[PDB]
Amino acid sequence: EGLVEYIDAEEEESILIAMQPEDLEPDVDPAKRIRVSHHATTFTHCEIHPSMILGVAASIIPFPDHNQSPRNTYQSAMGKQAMGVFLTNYNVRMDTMANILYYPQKPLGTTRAMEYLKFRELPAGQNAIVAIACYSGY
Amino acid sequence: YDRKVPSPTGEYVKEPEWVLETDGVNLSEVMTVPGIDPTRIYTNSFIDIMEVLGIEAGRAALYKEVYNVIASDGSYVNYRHMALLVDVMTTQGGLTSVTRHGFNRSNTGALMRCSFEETVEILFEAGASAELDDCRGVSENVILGQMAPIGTGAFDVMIDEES
Amino acid sequence: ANWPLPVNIRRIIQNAQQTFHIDHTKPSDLTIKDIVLGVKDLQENLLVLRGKNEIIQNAQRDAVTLFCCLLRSRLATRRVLQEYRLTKQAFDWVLSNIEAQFLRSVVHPGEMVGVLAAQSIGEPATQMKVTSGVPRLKEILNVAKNMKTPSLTVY
Amino acid sequence: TLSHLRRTNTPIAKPRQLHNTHWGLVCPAETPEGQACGLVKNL
Amino acid sequence: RGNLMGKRVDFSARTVISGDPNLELDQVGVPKSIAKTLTYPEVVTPYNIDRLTQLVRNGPNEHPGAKYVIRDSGDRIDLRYSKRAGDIQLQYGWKVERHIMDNDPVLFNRQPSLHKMSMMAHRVKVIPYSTFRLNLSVTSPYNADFDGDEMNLHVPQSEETRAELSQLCAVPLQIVSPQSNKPCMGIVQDTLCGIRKLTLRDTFIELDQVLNMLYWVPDWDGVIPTPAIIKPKPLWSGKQILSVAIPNGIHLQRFDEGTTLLSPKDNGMLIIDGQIIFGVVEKKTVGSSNGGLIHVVTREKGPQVCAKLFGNIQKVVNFWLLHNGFSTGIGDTIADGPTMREITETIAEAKKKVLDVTKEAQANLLTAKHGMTLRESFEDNVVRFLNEARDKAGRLAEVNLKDLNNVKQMVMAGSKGSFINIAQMSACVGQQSVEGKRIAFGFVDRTLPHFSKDDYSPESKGFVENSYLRGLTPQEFFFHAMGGREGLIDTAVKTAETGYIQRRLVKALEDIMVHYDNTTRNSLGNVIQFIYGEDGMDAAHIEKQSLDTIGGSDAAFEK
Amino acid sequence: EEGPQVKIREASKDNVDFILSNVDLAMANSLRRVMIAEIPTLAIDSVEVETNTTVLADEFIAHRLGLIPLQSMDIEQLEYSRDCFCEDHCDKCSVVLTLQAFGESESTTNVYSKDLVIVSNLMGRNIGHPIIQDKEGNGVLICKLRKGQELKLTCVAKKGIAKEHAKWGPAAAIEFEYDPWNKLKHTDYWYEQDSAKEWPQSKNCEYEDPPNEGDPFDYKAQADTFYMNVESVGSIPVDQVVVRGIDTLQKKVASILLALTQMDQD
Amino acid sequence: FDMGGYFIINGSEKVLIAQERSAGNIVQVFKKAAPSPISHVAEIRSA
Amino acid sequence: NTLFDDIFQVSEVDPGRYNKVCRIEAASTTQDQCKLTLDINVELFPVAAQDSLTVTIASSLTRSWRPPQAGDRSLADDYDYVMYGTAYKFEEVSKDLIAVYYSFGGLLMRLEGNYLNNLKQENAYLLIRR
Amino acid sequence: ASRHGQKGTIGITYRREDMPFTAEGIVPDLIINPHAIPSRMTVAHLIECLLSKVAALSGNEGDASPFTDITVEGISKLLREHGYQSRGFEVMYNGHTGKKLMAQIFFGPTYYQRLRHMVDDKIHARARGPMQVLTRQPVEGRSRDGGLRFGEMERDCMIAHGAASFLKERLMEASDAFRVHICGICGLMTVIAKLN
Amino acid sequence: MIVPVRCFSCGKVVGDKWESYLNLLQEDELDEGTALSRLGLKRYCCRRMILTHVDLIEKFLRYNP
Amino acid sequence: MNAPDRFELFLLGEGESKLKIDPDTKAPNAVVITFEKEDHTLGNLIRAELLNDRKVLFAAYKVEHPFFARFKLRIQTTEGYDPKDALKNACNSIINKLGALKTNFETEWNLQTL
Amino acid sequence: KAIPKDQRATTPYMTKYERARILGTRALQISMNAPVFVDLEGETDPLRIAMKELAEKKIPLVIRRYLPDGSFEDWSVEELIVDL
RNA sequence: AUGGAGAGG
Ligand SMILES: O=c1ccn([C@@H]2O[C@H](COP(=O)(O)NP(=O)(O)OP(=O)(O)O)[C@@H](O)[C@H]2O)c(=O)[nH]1
Ligand SMILES: [Mg+2]
Ligand SMILES: [Mg+2]
Ligand SMILES: [Zn+2]
Ligand SMILES: [Zn+2]
Ligand SMILES: [Zn+2]
Repeated sequence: EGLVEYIDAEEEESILIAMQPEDLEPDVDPAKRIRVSHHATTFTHCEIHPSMILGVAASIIPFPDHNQSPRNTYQSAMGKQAMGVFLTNYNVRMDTMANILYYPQKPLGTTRAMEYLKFRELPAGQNAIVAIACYSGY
Repeated sequence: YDRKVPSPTGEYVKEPEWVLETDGVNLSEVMTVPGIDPTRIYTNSFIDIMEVLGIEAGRAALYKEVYNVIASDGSYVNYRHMALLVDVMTTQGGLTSVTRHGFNRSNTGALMRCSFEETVEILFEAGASAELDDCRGVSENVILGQMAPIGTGAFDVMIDEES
Repeated sequence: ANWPLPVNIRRIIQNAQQTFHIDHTKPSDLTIKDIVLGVKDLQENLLVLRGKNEIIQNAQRDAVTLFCCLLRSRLATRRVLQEYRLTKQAFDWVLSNIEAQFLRSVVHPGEMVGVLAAQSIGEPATQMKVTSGVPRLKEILNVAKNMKTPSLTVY
Repeated sequence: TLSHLRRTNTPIAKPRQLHNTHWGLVCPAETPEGQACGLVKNL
Repeated sequence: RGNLMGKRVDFSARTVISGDPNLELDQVGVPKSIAKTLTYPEVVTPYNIDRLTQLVRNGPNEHPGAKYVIRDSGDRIDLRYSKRAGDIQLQYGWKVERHIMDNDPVLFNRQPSLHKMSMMAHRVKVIPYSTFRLNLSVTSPYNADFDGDEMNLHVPQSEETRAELSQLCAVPLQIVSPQSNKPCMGIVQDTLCGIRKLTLRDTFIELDQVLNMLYWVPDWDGVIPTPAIIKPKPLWSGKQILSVAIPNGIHLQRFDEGTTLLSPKDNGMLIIDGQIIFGVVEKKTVGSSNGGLIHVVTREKGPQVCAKLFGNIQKVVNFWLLHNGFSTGIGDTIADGPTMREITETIAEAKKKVLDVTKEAQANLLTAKHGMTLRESFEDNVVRFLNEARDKAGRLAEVNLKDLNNVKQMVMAGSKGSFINIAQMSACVGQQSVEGKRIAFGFVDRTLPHFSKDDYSPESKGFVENSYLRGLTPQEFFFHAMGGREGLIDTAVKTAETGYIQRRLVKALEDIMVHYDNTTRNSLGNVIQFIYGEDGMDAAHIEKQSLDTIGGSDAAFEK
Repeated sequence: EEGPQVKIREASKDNVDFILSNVDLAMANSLRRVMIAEIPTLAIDSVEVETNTTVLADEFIAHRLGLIPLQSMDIEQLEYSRDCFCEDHCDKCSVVLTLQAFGESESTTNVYSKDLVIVSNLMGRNIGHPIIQDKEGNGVLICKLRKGQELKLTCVAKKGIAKEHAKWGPAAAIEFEYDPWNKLKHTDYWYEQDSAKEWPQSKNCEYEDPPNEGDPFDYKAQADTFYMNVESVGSIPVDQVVVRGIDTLQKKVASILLALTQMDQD
Repeated sequence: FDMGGYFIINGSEKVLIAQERSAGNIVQVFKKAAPSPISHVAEIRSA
Repeated sequence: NTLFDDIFQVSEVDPGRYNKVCRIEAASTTQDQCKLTLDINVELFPVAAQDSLTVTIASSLTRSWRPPQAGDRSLADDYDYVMYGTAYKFEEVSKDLIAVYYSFGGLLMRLEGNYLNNLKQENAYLLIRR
Repeated sequence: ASRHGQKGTIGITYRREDMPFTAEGIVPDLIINPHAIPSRMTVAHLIECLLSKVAALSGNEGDASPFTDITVEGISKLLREHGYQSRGFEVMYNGHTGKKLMAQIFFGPTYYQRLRHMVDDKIHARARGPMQVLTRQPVEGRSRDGGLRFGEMERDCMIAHGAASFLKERLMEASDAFRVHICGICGLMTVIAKLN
Repeated sequence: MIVPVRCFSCGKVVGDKWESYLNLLQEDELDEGTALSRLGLKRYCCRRMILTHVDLIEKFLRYNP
Repeated sequence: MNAPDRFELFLLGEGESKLKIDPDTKAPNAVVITFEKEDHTLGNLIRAELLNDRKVLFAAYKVEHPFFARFKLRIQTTEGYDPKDALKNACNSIINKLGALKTNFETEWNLQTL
Repeated sequence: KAIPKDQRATTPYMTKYERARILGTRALQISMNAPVFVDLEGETDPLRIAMKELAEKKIPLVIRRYLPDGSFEDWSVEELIVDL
């Protein structure tokens, strides 16, 4: 119906993308982040949602925009090393080695992208009542 | 540039002078220009210092450069180490690189030099020129599996009847 | 002025005015000969090289020149008798202790300091408008015919 | 599994740096560390 | 290179490492199984025949025990399978391969071995669980954390070689390193933050806690020090009870900034006769600095006393911190309202300055600096302005922080953190840069498809007004991702080239040593230095002293 | 009585909220510790699985089986299996209870704790019966069976301490708070602006008097009044939890005293 | 939950990693080095 | 016996980023050439502005510190605020002005006077009343 | 590891008695050191802790999506509404003594994940074992019960120390050692040593 | 897998509350918060134990073996 | 794999006694007692109760390592006062306080509802 | 050839390598049940016994210090100074 | 054994 297009980088070279769909409309909270006003007009395309710039592994990171980038990278690398339920039929497959978490849990802090990655159905970790403190020094 | 200068009263006082930095190097002709101090002129190219002023000035410039690279990161290494490096680079007569083209072309033992970079060709040419090995190189006794004459093995232990 | 030197003198002095519990309101039982000739003879025992020929002796005095400068600067008659007011016993103790600590500070023969130097240079390099750091160090060690930033500093 | 099934390999000026054109096509965060950094990428 | 210069060896082990606040500096926590596996041959002598008989009687699987028994003929008796593992008469001259036991000298190593401090001799203390355990003051010369780090251990197989380990490669002997003529070990992390929190003038300790801390010191004389406060309540100070860890005859003096023998801000450091007179103790003192306390105690009392000092300080400080507590929350990264406002308006006036300079440059009114392009001068100006902006907002953020701010406390202690962390977390993370320059134009005359062509504005070329507390925008996030990416890349490249350069350096000055005439030579006898280091002094026994003859006026000199 | 005092504020089958007066901090804290760990309780220690064609693994089920709360009223007149002279376990130290389940209907056949059947002889001792605080009367859900899935096993419950395993925990979370007004100043409050407005006000503030600003710091004061709330899992009643706690602490103190008595032997 | 997109060889699940390459039939001009005799090179990979 | 005794007038109180210890600045109400700076534990003995504290230096009232028992043994004080420190510096401003530096577990003190029997010794009992 | 590149191994394990405890009686399932925060700048860890706490209490699912207008201030407000410190702090008591702690502890739910690597899968030790066939040196790998390679850098370290005897021991008695016969004329391994 | 028998943090039994939780959710049509509140799960750790859990045994029972 | 048994935290080993009283060589009339198979639960209590005795000069306890459930307890009293007597009296004090506390809680519980 | 007992230029102080070597060799001898020339006084560890035997200068060994030219100087353990 | 993939500091 001509509502959405498929754009590669070469064609992306000659377009103007709006970051948010609210950047087409013509006192504030100090808490929120500082966002530069749209000084553009001739938009041809608009972004679906910026969070789509990430990959599958990076979409599991809570508030990745509040972290130093190499930390997001490290988490992206270590997420593939976490234990959980990799398949529902794990008890009928003869894999060389498979680890399945005893009691998986869907994280209290989720991403809207986690919905499509089936992470809340097949999680890889538990919510630990954590404490940041200096105790025994161990 | 700011600079500490001995005041006629005694104490060192900051006396700021004007110094000309330069992109481009040709020490052979710049120092002979009437107008500047021809005894304080310096280049970051120690290779030119070695050619123009001599091998000792080249040593000082080399140490200055290495020290500058080390201290550039705020670090600090004691003098004797860097000095040892620069000296072993400059004792041959010129600027001996720290590569297979530099010190590995020396007159040391065949095994020692063959234990680094080019191995087979070294053993070949050494086997062709009939070279004698002193076996007082560390890596050589390492190969031979002997107590190398280094540190604890730099001396011999014997007995003398004093009982 | 601040430079790495073998024996620390300050700690020895402040240890001297603690070991003997000297009061700063009492005339020292020293002599001009005691201090002057004492230090002058102290400089004789700071042996780094132990040869008998002239060459080795010259190399010796050249090797102990700086530390002797520090020694004379710190153990001046005025400074000894007024700055901390040392006694005879305390002074002899200071001299002997300085000698001993100096003889301890000598490098031990057999010390593989080549590898030690190479490691002492290579290790901090891992923790790293002209070119500096690892590429510049690479240039220096390779003796680059063409350096990325040739500069001429003219005074 | 999801991550491995959507992987990009690169053989051999600055092929390791995150290029601007990678916006929305390649993940800016997910890449192996140590050796094949920037070369191996994920969609 | 693979079989002669370095070959695989027996009597070796490797495991995941962890810290233990109750282990000595020269000790190593060794798992029981490793203690059962690794073995040492011990000749049967009248001095130890009983103990050896007991160990053989225990055999393997039970520590302490033995693995094999070698006779005179050379026959090897495998205890775990032999029919006579219960009845053995140990003859004099026989060897007994026993399990590794306590106080055994072993070589501890962590790759990459960059210097001699990467291989140090430790005393074995066999413990349960499967982790190599080490002190928190040996972590630095090894350069090791506990996020999965593994280390290797080698066992000597004769008396002379374990002597070589215990008399040369010992950890206390490696405290003062000849690399930077300074101690390479010190108090860090919780012990540092704790020793900072303890020596405060507000920190007072009542009777019971004082008694416990005192008893926690192994070298405690058993003499209760007279409390700084008598009436109304007998209270001690952190300094006063910390002094118990410091040996007698220790004199430390260091003036920092406005230190006038009274110290209104309680800075500097004065310690007399093993008793701290005044000054908050932190990294400048208890750390691994040149004139640090560790250096002093090491060169004065000895390496053993200094290691035991590490022990005492650690035990006491960790004990006090255990019952005091210390944390870190997001609240420690939150500046006041007006502070955040001043930060915002600072960034605003910065971007305004950039706007003025840009508009000036576009009108061809800009004058190029001598030796560089108009464009280069512009870039330099904008970059410098944004840097001054991040620094301004950063200092504005640091000033606002209280003394009770945990992050600021860790910064003060020197435990972990710095100014830039405060700046980026609370104020502004600043400008992103790749290859020394700001984010260039991947697309034609623009960095992203979300900008118009030719947009040299800060928020375009990769400037981030937002802090980590507020959150980054998509563009800011991507630019930051580019920068970080380059970080990882040049990191890998750096460790590669540094590794190679290090190898070359070592292979170059391999056979260089000092002979018995203080002459630095090589395998050819070629003199490098007639006198090593041009003075003949070892780098370890050297301290930076002031030559007060070279400075001052001639009048003051004469006076 | 004569020493410490107790003022019960709330009481139920699961919880007891009270105030402990005239006591040293160490005694209260140690009492908390004993209540948490060193109280004897009966729990599943052994599991003999005959047939297991369910989804869950063997020891996976054995785990939650062990974690099931059992009656531990007369646990004191039971004996440790390590103390009993019998082989393995008997009826004077252990309580054996079988478990047999099998999918029957097309729907999912649930397996709870009510399906556990006491087999061994209790001989008049109130013990072994799995606590069911459930409304429907099912209890802790062990697992779920399909249609043809079967689960046949037999558990052996032994006397143990929560210091050995958390499955022998007679209590859940013990609430503990002293000096709600920080008049002893054992805590230096963190803040950004106001230290009082940011930190909420405790419930136990109503029982004590607010500090007057016209008063200096009371340095001679100690920790006397404590506010506790003990919660029981169900195995042992709350009153019996705290009573057995006190009696346990007292018992081991008395054991140390007895050791002191024994060390006087020639 | 298995998304597929792989093969099975001898019981082993195999995945074909997408191989990145330069686009063919593209005209690109490159500036050559300084010691090089040629200054610019206009090349195209014909497919 | 006693080493020093005088009545001072508190002229300044300074809580330099502290909340339990305030540095005090007082002057002698007898000698116009005498002054005193002294860190005080306010949480125990509060010292407001414009107060007149009675200050005393003593040598006694080494061995370990036994339990108080003030109502059983010889306390030799009945003051309000007592401390124990160590002299570490004897500075001489002029011939008519001599200053001494005591350290009470970190709580420092500078006493400037003229006429003294204050020798470098561990013995330093500072007693303050009213 | 958490979900922010904050990895680390278990140093030790404490029972609930020794563990610190809040006034509610809640004990931390895990204790991490504060020092692993400022030098790494993982603010989103703390933020996800706060959010997970609020979402836990309120019984909802906290939205931790990347680019949203969810700020620490609103989350703090919500947490304060539930009767807790808005910045995630909690007054805790030292489990050993029961005495309060001066500083309050950042306490709350955080999603952690047990990573791949475990100690018992990494631990290795060999007194002596199977050698290779070609070079007669200790075999390679843990799964083959092999020995650790005494690398060139290790050799360099032992040289730096001066322990020559230890170097020889590591290069003879530890690894491979051979007795060979040499002719006194040509000096090669031509000797046909007929022993016995 | 299946609902954990007891809470990790403290140790309160939470295994008998799962079905009742689901009943409070879909039958009485309440939010997760109130449902967890009626089940006597005051502490947010016990609350977490049920709120965070995903019943995966239901998908496991789909297979025929 | 290398983990010690759980009962090793409250069950005494082979040849291990409960208390190990040793003469403190540091200060005169002092004693260091080694408590086996016990933790802070008993140590903190005993130590805190030893401070109540005004004839006790010193009293401190410590767990030298959390791996092993044992703690050392140093006690120092006045001359003519054997420290073991102080320990015993402290213990009996604890016992009496706990007994009275138990009686009080029971009598209080006998007056409650629900 | 050799170097006479007079005009010896090498350090009279025993180097750390010399001390470690002597202690090592002596500890080896003791480890192979050799006659001890000092009172054990409770010591049974061959290394410690070697150390105590070093402090009393009851070690009948000698040190041959090589010179880079080929010459050598002899220094008995009894004559050498142990200041470390 | 050769060769290859991925991962850990
Ligand atoms: O190839 C590699 C990669 C990593 N490493 C090692 O791994 C460590 C990374 O570990 P880390 O990044 O988690 N923290 P750290 O480096 O200790 O720095 P800081 O936050 O200031 O405390 C680095 O310090 C290297 O020593 C290697 O040795 N080799
Ligand atoms: Mg680190
Ligand atoms: Mg690491
Ligand atoms: Zn039985
Ligand atoms: Zn021949
Ligand atoms: Zn709970």
